[PDB]
Amino acid sequence: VKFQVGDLVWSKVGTYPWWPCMVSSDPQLEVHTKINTRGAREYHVQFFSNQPERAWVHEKRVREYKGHKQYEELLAEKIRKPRPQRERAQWDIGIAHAEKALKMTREERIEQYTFIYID
Ligand SMILES: Cc1cc(=O)n(C2CCNCC2)nc1-c1ccccc1
Repeated sequence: VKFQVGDLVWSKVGTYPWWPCMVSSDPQLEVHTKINTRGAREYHVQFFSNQPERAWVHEKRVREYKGHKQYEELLAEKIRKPRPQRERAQWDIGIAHAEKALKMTREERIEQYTFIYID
C-alpha cells in the first residue's frame, strides 16, 4: 500500500487525461485500497472537479500529485493530442482545487474535500 486517505494523486482512467484526485475511503467497502478480481491492487479516489466523481483505479494508473506542471512528464510516459475545450475547462477547475489542496495538511484536505454519500 503506497497511498493513504487524503493523499493527492494523478489518476489515468479510460478515455480521460491524467486527472487530479484525492485518495479516499470507498463509501461501501470502508477501505481506500483493495485487491481486485484480477489480483491487482487498486486505490479509491475522488476526482477534483465541479461535479463529484469517484473511482477505483489500478495502482499502475495512480501517481503522487506533486504539482500541476507534472502533467507534461505524465504525457511523456512531435505528435500531440489536442485538448478538447469542454474537458480542458473541467480539468482546469480540478487542478485549481488540487493546487489549493496541496497547500493544506492531510487532515485539512480530508475535512475540506471528503464527499458526503446519501442513500
Ligand atoms: C477523469 C474521470 C475519470 C472517470 O473515470 N470518470 C468516471 C467516474 C465514474 N462516473 C463516470 C465518470 N470521471 C472522470 C471525471 C471527468 C471530469 C470531471 C470529473 C471526473
